[PDB]
Amino acid sequence: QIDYRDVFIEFLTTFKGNNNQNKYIERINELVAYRKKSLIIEFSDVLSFNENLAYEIINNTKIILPILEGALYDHILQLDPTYQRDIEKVHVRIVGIPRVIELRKIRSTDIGKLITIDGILVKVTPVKERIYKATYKHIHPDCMQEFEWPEDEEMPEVLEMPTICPKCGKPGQFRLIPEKTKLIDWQKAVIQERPEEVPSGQLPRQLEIILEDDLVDSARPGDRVKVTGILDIKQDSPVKRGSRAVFDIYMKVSSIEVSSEEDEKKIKDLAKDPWIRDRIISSIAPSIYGHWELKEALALALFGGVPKVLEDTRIRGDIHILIIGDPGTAKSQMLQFISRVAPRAVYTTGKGSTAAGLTAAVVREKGTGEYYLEAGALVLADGGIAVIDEIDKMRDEDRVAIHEAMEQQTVSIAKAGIVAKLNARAAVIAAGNPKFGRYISERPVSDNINLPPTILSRFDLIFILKDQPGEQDRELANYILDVHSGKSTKNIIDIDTLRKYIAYARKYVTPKITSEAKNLITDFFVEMRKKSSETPDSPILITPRQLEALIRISEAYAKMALKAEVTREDAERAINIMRLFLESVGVDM
Amino acid sequence: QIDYRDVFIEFLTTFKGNNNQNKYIERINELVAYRKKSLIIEFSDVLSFNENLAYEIINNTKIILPILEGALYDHILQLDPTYQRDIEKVHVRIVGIPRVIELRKIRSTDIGKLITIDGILVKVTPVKERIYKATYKHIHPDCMQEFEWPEDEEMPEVLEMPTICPKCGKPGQFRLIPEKTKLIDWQKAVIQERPEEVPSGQLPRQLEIILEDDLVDSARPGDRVKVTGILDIKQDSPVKRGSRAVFDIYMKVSSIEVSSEEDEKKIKDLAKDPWIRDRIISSIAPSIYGHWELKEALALALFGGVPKVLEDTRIRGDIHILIIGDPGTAKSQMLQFISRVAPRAVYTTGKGSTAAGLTAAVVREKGTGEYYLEAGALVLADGGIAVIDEIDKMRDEDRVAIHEAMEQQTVSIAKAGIVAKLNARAAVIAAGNPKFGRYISERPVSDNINLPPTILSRFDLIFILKDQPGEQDRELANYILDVHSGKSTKNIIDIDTLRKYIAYARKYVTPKITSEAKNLITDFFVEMRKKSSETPDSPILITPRQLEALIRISEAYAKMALKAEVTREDAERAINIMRLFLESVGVDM
DNA sequence: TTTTTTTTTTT
Ligand SMILES: [Mg+2]
Ligand SMILES: [Mg+2]
Ligand SMILES: [Zn+2]
Ligand SMILES: [Zn+2]
Repeated sequence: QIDYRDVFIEFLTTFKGNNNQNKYIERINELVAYRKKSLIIEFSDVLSFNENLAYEIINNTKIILPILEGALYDHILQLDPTYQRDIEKVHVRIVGIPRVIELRKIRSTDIGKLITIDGILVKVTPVKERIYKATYKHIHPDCMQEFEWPEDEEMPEVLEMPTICPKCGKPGQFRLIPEKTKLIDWQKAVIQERPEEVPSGQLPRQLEIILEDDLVDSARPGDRVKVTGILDIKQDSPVKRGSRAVFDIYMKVSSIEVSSEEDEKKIKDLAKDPWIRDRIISSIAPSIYGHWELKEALALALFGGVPKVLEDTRIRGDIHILIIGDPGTAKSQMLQFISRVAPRAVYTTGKGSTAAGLTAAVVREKGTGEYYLEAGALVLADGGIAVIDEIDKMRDEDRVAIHEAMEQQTVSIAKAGIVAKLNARAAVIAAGNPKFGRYISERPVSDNINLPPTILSRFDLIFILKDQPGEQDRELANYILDVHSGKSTKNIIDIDTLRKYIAYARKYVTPKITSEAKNLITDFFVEMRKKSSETPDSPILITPRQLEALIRISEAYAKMALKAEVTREDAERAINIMRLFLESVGVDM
Repeated sequence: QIDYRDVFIEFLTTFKGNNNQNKYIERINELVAYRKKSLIIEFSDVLSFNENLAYEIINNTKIILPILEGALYDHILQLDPTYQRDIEKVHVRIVGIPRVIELRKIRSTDIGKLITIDGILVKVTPVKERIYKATYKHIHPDCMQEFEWPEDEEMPEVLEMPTICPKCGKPGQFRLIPEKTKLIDWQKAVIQERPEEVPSGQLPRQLEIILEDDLVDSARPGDRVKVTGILDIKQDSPVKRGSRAVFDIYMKVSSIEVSSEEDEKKIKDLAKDPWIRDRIISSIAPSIYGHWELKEALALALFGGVPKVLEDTRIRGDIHILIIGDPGTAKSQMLQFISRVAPRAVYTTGKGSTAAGLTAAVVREKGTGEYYLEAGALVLADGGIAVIDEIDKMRDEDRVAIHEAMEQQTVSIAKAGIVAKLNARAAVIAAGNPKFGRYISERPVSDNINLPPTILSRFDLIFILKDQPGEQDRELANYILDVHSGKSTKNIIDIDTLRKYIAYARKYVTPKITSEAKNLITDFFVEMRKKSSETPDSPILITPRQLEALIRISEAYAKMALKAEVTREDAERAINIMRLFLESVGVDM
C-alpha cells in the first residue's frame, strides 16, 4: 500500500551502472529526443536498487503498471512540456523476469501471472486496429444522442453493443461512429518452441501472442525471441455455445527481446591479433580433423563480399560454395556447424524440400477464398545463409527454380493472378555426392559430377572431396577416438563469441579495392580463361562470374581482419584459394 | 453409509509392503516434498486390507472419491503446513480394477461404472483449459454485479449462461470475467484396440478419452496404455437437435499406466552370470535354427551404443543392420521377433510405405486450409527401433528420404511455407533380397546387392545369407518339425523378462572406453583401410563411419553385461564380429 | 478453378 511512485523517480534519477555513467537517465533523455513513448528497465537493476519494488511488479503487475506509467508521464512532462499533445500515454516494459516457463509446461496455475517464454517466431499478421472505447448513436427518432458505451472501463476483447440507451433508458438500434472511436494498433503472431526442448517422438507446440501499440512489427519470422506478458484464455465465438466449455490460451506481450558495449571491445581486441584469420579458420568445426581448405572456404561464405547497388543494376555480394565428395567425408557435419554459428541460417535437405517451399508458395485462405504468398526458405534466409544438403538428390525439374535466386537474388512469381518479386539475398552452401556414389578417378569429370553447367557456374568455389585411404588413417583414428573420449581442442574461439564477431563484421565493415589489388586480380583472370580453353570437355566453365568471385573473396578476406580496404595480401590469398578450387576440378595451372 | 476416512488414514499408515516396510508412508512425504499433488493406490492392497472398503471404491466411486480426497488433504496439512496455499486439492487414483472390458464389448450396462481398458494411444491434442466455475457480470445499467454462475455445482460440459440475474432477478446481458474464472487443464486423446484383439476381417475400433489436471501429457502416441475411469455419453453439438437421439461414448480417465524394485533384483541377478552374453543371444528368436551370427548382430542393435552430445555437434549412438538373403531364410521371422521384444519398435514394409509416411507428411487441414505437420514412422520411433522389411522393393528415388535420418538423426522439411526440423534418433534394421531374387555366385557382389554405396556406408553391419543345401538339412528339418510339435527350447530368457532387461540397460548403463580398447580398435581400422585400398572394386567402402561402428559395437557388448567400462575383451568381440561381416561381403582379412 | 502435397484412380 506504500506509495512506490516516489521510489521510481529516485531510482530513475539516481542510479549507478557498471560503467558508472548513470545509464538510466540517458534513456529517458533520448525518450523525449525521438518520442518513442517506451522506456526499458531491467529486473536485475530494479531488484538491486529496491527488493520490495521488484516484487510488487512481479505479482501485482495488473494494478501497479498504470500507476507506475502515470508517474513516469508526469516526470517526463516536467522535464520537457513539449511532450504534451504528441504522446498521450507512455509505456514502460519490464524484462528479465525470473519466472521463465517452458512452452510445453504451461498449466492453469500460470494464468494471470507475468511469465517469460523463449521460442521461435513463425507467423506474423498485418497490423490492424482494435477498439477500446467506442461511440454510439441511438437510432430512435427521439434520441439522436452520442455516448461512449463502456463507461469507466475499456472495451473487452469481445465487442458488445448497448441494449438500453443510457441517454433515454429505452432500447433500440445503435450506430457506431468511427470518427469518435478510440483505436489502438493490433498484431497477432505465433511462437513455436525451440527444437532443443521438444520431447522425444512429439511435434513442436505453438502459442499465440498479441502485440499492441509500439510493439507491432518488432520482429520477423524465423527470429528467436523472448516474450514477457500475461497469459489469458482466448475467446473467438462466445455467442455460439455449442457445448465444449474448453478454451485455448494466448499471451499479451508486454516486452519482446530479439536474440553489449563490452562485446565491442572484445571484438576489437580479437581483430588486433595479426593471426586472427588463422584463429577463425581453426575455430570452424573443431571436431573435424583436417579439411583445412574446406574450413577456409566455409569461413569466407560466413562473412561474404560487399554488395554493389547502382542506378541501373545491382551486383551480388554473397558467396556460394559447392562440395562434392565420397560418403563419410564429414560433409554434413560441417554444414550442421555452419547452421549453428551463423547469425541467421536456414538448414534444408534436397529430398525434403520442394520448389514452392524453397522460394515462395501460393496458398489459398479457405475462409476468405483469396490467394496470397508464403515466404519460402530462401526468402526467410534473406541477409543470412541457406544450407542445402543432398543437392544432387533434388529433381532437376525442381532444382532449376533457384537459378535466378542464386544470381539475381530475387524470386519472381506469376501464378493465380499474383505477380510479385521478392528479395532473396541469401548465400547458398550445398553438398552432394558424385554420380556413382563415390568419385571414379578412371572416368572424366564430365560424367562424375552430373550437374548442368548453368548451376555450376553460379558457385564461386567448387571442391571435390576424395576419400583416399593413406598414411593419415592413424592420425584420423586417434583424433576421432579423442573426440569420443571427451577431449576438446583448446585455444579456439567459442561458438557464442564467434557468432557475435561475424555479426559485427557484416554490419560495420565495407572493404574497398585498391589499385594494386586490381592488377593482381586482372592478371590472374586472364590466365584462368586462357588455361580453360585447353580442355573444353569439362563441365566447369570460366565465365565472367569467376572474375566477380575473386572480388567477393578478396573483400571477404579483408572483412575477417576488419580492414577498411583490400591490400595485395588479401588479393594474394584469394588467388591461392581459387587455385586449390581449380586443381580439385582437374584444372592445373 | 459409514465414513471410511478413519479407515483410509489408518490403512495408509498401517499397511505393510512386501518386506513389511510400510510401502505407503514413504510415498506421502515424496508427494509433500515434490508437491506432486497426486497419489496412487493399488486395489489389491485395499482388498487385502479391508474387503468392505474395496467394494465401496469399486462401486460408489462418484460419492467416495471427494470424501477420501478431503481426508488425505487434512493429513497432509498436519504433516506439513507449508503444503497449504500451494495445492488446494489432491486427487487419489485407484489402479488394478478387476472390472476389465474389451473396447469392442462395451455396452450400455457399463455406462457410469469404473472400468479399465487396454489399448494403443494414437492421437493426442495440445493441452487446453476447461471452465469448471465461471464468474459473470450482469450488463444491465442497474446491476453491475459479479457472481459465480453455477451455484454449489461444477460447470457442466455444456457452457450454460444464466438467464435471470440472481442478484437482481432480471434478465439482460452477462459478461464473463476471465480473471475470477476457475480453470482446469484438459486434454483429449484417442485409444485403439490391440491388433491381437480385433476380430477377423474388421478394422480396429477407437475410443475417445479425456485427461485432466496432472494426467495431461502422460504418454506419447504409439504407446500401450491401461486407462481406468468412468464411461459417459458425449454431447458435442447440442445447439440444433436434428433428431438423432443417438450419442457416442467417451471415457473420463482417472488413472493411466504405460506398458518394479523386484524386477531390478531379477535383472541384476541375471548380469552376475559370466555367460550372460551367450545366454542373451540364445534367447533371440528361439524358434529359428542356426544363424548364430545374425542373432548376435541383432542383439547388439537392441542395446545400441552411447550417443555423444558436444557443445558444437552430436554423434550417432544407434546401430544399423542390413540383411540380404535368399527367400525363405527366416529374415522376416527374425525381424518380427525384434518388434515383440524391443521396448519400443515400429514395423514397416518397403512396398507399403512412402517417403512422406516414413519421415514426415505435410497435410492441408480441411477446416482451415492451413498446412501442418504429421509425424512419420521414424519420428514416432525416436528412442526406439525402426524395422524396414523388403527395403530393396522401395523406389530408389523414394528410399533416399531416409539418408539424413539415418546418420544425422534429423528430419528436415521445407514445403508449403513450413520449415521445421525433427529428431529421428532411431535404429534401423532392414532386410531384402538380392537383385535376382536369389544370390548368383557367378556374378560379382556389386550387381548382386544392387544398392548405392551411400546407403551401404550408413549400415554398421551387413550380412549376406546364402541358402545352400547340404548335410545340415536333416538338422534343420528336425528342428522345424519339433517346433510344430509343440516342443520348446529351454534355458532361455522369456520375452517379458528380456524386454525389461534391455530397457534397464539402455537407461542406466553408460560404458566408457579404456586405453587398452583404444589401441586395439585403432590398429584394426588402419588394417581395414589398407586392405580396402588393395581391392578398389568391392561395393563396400571403409569410410570413417566404420571406425565409429567399432566404438558403438564395443559399447553395446559392455552394456549387454551392465559393465561401466569397455575392457579389452569387449574390443576383441567387436573386432571379431566385424571380421565376419567383412567376410560375408567377400572382403578377406 | 487454382496451387499445393499427398495417395489414389484416371486421365
Ligand atoms: Mg551427409
Ligand atoms: Mg520376408
Ligand atoms: Zn436513447
Ligand atoms: Zn442483475
